[PDB]
Amino acid sequence: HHSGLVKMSHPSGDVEACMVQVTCGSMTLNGLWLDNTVWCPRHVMCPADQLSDPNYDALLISMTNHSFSVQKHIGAPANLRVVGHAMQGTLLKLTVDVANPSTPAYTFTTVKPGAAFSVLACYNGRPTGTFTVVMRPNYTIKGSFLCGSCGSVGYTKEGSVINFCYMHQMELANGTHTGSAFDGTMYGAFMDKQVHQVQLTDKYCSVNVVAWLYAAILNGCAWFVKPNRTSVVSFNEWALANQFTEFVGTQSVDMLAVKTGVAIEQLLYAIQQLYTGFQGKQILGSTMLEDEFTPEDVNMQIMGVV
Amino acid sequence: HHSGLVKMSHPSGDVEACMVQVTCGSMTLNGLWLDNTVWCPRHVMCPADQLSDPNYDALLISMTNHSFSVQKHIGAPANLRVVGHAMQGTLLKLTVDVANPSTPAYTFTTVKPGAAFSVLACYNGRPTGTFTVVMRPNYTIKGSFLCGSCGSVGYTKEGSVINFCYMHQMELANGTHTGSAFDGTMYGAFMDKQVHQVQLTDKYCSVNVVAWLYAAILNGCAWFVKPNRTSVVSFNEWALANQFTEFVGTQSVDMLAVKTGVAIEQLLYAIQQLYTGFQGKQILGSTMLEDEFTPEDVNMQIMGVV
Ligand SMILES: *[C@H](O)[C@H](C[C@@H]1CCNC1=O)NC(=O)[C@H](CC(C)C)NC(=O)OC[C@@H]1CCC(=O)N1CCc1ccccc1
Repeated sequence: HHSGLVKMSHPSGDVEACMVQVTCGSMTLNGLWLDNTVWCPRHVMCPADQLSDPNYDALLISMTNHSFSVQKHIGAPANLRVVGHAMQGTLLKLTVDVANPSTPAYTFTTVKPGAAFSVLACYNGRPTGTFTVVMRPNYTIKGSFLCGSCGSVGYTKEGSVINFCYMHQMELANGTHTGSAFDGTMYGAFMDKQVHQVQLTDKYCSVNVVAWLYAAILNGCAWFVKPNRTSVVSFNEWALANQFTEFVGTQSVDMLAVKTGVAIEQLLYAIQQLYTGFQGKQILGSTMLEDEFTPEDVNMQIMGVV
Repeated sequence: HHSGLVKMSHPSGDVEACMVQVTCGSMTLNGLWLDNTVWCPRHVMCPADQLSDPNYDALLISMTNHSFSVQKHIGAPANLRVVGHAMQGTLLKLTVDVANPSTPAYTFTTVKPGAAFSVLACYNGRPTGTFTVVMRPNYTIKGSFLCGSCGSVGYTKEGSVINFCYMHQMELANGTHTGSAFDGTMYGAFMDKQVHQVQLTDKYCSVNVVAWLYAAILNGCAWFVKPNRTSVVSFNEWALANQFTEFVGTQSVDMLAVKTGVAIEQLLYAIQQLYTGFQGKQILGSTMLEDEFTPEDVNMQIMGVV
């Protein structure tokens, strides 16, 4: 029996119309053109043989408006004249003389651990694929990014409003990925320098494991549900010692509890038991806990509720 | 011997000139006036009788520009006419007919656990005090806020640029505080609703304990330094077992290591030993580890390095 869950991304057309190529010096990558602004990673300014220890303040000083070449290849091609340049954290903010006529309604937001967002993977200003990821508790994502992908963007959507939350910057030693928010901060404690960096431990996202167990119940799979319960406070004490995030309930989780008649505290108890082993059984085709589906994913994909 | 460390805030004058009072119906709090925008917490729209589960989308639709009353009290008083209103996350963005003539150079940024920022505490649009806090690992601050303080702002400063990072929203059960970033997200998993919320465990901020031990050494207090070392990898495994954040070194910590001649790993070992007990001894007047001073504080206040 199939769960009815897939890795679901937003439709990407609105964001496709905002992608451009940015070239500076010897480097090229992707940028995001919104209104009269093009956003891109600041390491486009770095000579390839200095990415280990750049002085970004000095690099920026050394640039003029004409140092940046901005090209839209998709749809109606365009070359955008840069009339101002600025740095915000790890991003460049290039002002251009033409407002993107396809700018969608949008905001900038930061994504939190356990939350899902959609990525539009781009190369040379050309979108090539889309996928969805969950921000991990150690502020990496398990993405799929190759050389030239920097400046690819991640986003959520509320109604018709695109909430941009991620701009790709780098790949870590363990194959995971991280990037910037559009306030210019890197996620987590990472820095946009080409050096090996301390990686924090990952954890299971407890809220998402609960959502997945609710998805199992919604599919008729509930052998792991017992009358036994673990309080949220007791679970969160246990989580600290056992590689789980602390559980914080939400209206989305509550909706799943009401629809199934299974209390959150029953599933917190179940998680504690399942973490010691599934004992030969499967849940939705898995023998390990799944934390890559959110409560919102389960509500939307199984119940049609947004 | 006094360490030379105090809790140091930025001079507040530039931010004082941006504070206003925002009133909606019978609710009032503070806002931040930059250019033609006033930022404030969206719960100013909520009747005191409905704060437990507000329908903020419906509340926003019910408002008109005339629903909001904005006054500047400090300096040259002004009554500011609202000409547009919108909501971003947990903040309102009110457009006013006058641009703040004292708008400083500014950006919006998010602050990370362990980082310090300055707070300007305001009541009824009038600044009353300033203090500094570190963002705790559980995304609370140990502040000093009473009824009417919402909309008080926190910020850092780089050169002449004010980086706004915090707008005050709420007090938690244990007396700590939290708020929003100016992308409208609440810090942590918190929600701007008047209901009990799960409080995540706090942790010691390792990078700041290291800074404080370097401050001790700079002041001639180094009895806890041994040849013994703990690697960053080993310490971080220990940290997860002992309620400490994982350590991620920075250029600022590195400068302290060079100035004192003591390696980070020697202090990581010392922390492990001191956490089991100071053995009746004191460090900079303390019998417990201190994590409220950053590496930058130590560099700036003791060595004069910004
Ligand atoms: C805004 O000025 C004000 C600032 C508060 C007031 C006291 N000190 C502060 O820092 N903020 C609010 O009034 C909040 C409004 C929400 C965001 C809609 N509410 C708030 O801070 O409530 C605090 C109280 C006391 C401690 C606590 O837990 N709560 C929430 C309600 C509660 C739930 C369960 C158990 C006990 C209390």
